[PDB]
Amino acid sequence: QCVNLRQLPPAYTNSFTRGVYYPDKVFRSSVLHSTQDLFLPFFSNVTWFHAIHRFDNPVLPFNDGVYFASTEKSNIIRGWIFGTTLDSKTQSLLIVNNATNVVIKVCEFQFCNDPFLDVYYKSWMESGVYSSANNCTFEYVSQPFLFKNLREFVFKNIDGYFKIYSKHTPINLVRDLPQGFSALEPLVDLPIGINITRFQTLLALAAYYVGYLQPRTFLLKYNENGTITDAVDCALDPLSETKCTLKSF
Amino acid sequence: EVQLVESGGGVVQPGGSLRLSCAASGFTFNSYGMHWVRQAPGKGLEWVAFIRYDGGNKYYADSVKGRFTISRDNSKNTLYLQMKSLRAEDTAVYYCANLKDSRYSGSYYDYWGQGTLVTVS
Amino acid sequence: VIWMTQSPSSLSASVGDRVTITCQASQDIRFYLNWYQQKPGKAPKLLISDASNMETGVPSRFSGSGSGTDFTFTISSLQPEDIATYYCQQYDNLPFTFGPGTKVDFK
Ligand SMILES: *[C@@H]1O[C@H](CO)[C@@H](O[C@@H]2O[C@H](CO)[C@@H](O)[C@H](O)[C@H]2NC(C)=O)[C@H](O)[C@H]1NC(C)=O
Ligand SMILES: *[C@@H]1O[C@H](CO)[C@@H](O)[C@H](O)[C@H]1NC(C)=O
Ligand SMILES: *[C@@H]1O[C@H](CO)[C@@H](O)[C@H](O)[C@H]1NC(C)=O
Ligand SMILES: *[C@@H]1O[C@H](CO)[C@@H](O)[C@H](O)[C@H]1NC(C)=O
Ligand SMILES: *[C@@H]1O[C@H](CO)[C@@H](O)[C@H](O)[C@H]1NC(C)=O
Repeated sequence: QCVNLRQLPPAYTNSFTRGVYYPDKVFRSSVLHSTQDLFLPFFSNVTWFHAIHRFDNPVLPFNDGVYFASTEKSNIIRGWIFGTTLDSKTQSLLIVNNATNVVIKVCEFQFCNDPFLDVYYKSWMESGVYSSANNCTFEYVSQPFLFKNLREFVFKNIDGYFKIYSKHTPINLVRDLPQGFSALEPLVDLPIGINITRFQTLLALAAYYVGYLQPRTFLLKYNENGTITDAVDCALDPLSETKCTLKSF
Repeated sequence: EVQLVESGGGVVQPGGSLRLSCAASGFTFNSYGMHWVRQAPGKGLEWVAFIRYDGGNKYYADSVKGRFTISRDNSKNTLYLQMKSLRAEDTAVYYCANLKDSRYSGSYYDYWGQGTLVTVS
Repeated sequence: VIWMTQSPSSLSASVGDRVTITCQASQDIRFYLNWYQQKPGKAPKLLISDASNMETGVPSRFSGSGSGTDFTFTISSLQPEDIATYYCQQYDNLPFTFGPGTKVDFK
């Protein structure tokens, strides 16, 4: 059933060159391509949350898209909720992973005050996430979405489509994000057609990075295999502006 | 933990101008949009202006539209309101706030400042 | 612009009495109405959002409901600490607007 789990101040880290994804499905190679899209700004302040420290796992704004990343070994983070009022009055998007699969549903979910998944539990998705749900319009099932392992996701909501990008890499850091460039790949395009203004992270009963996308111009460097190996944020500094103008890293 | 503090209030003559600011702390200011609300003595609440988290889109009440400008600086966590061509009718206590909003700004928590008095005479 | 009104503009009630406040919109705003409570010298506090959703920390004696143009705010049993001015506010569209405000006096 629904139970109460619960406010602490935010910490901040730096997304040095993280949050870049392939802007489209067009193959390019051995070329510097200039594109305009919603990307995480370079060297920005990313909010670092500790959901378990006292439980504090707040609802955050979606804005124009969300940059989400986390590092762990136990796989405590299970999924996300995206919607508006996040109750039975509106359609909401529930994305939750388990050991063998991922289930994505859009329904009029009446979510719990402090929603979570139960390791030892109705159904697996219904344990502590919501009390009821009806009028389902979308259902999708596929393969799981989720030293230490760093998992990076970008969530966009454009013209009714909820677009998810992701990357999975090894990490050997404790306090902050890694340096270097790595682009996120398209994961799934979901033809849902709902309003998303806010979101929340679902845990199994924990820390994560949250940033936001901006209308930014980037110069992307594609190697001989069509992989992006670098990028320039054309609105970061005079040096980057010069590099973008001259099309040269 | 969360606070909003207004400053820059004072007394000006009609036709003059006054600039307000609000210092935000205890929360991720740069992820939320912000509102200005004013309340005259003996009167109810009146909404003034809204700015989105990225400092882009700006909205104003018709009663102040064309005279007031809303802006912000996310590197200093400070919200600003620039008041030009002030009238006697603009006398009010001005507040900065993060109003709970499930449609536009995506604000889950409702925050208010202390209020600063702006007098035009 | 959506115009808002409230009735009565003022009411008197004693402790234990049930207090109801009516907020009406000139336009249909579905379920996007906020209710605030203000005492002299302080900024307004949010009690109810989304027409009927209670905020964290708000006493169970407070409630409300409604949809479209006609909404009601209710205090099931007035306490001595509930003497305040209540406001309704719509956030269905921009600009945001507040109603006149209903003052609750102690009888
Ligand atoms: C992960 O989630 C999937 C989908 O909910 C689970 O598969 C279902 O399992 C139930 C039995 O509990 C069956 O009745 C359903 O027909 C299955 N659905 C599908 C699409 O296969 C899966 O068992 C879950 N994995 C774990 C480890 O719990
Ligand atoms: C990030 O926050 C620090 C303060 O801790 C500030 O000095 C810096 O300029 C901010 N950078 C950005 C991009 O906001
Ligand atoms: C189900 O949701 C849709 C919106 O996607 C709405 O139009 C429809 O009326 C809802 N059905 C019921 C029975 O409420
Ligand atoms: C989004 O909200 C608007 C206004 O309430 C509504 O008309 C529309 O149906 C919603 N979109 C969805 C959930 O498809
Ligand atoms: C491109 O792929 C080849 C393998 O076919 C590999 O040897 C080469 O190092 C790759 N180039 C880059 C820049 O990764």
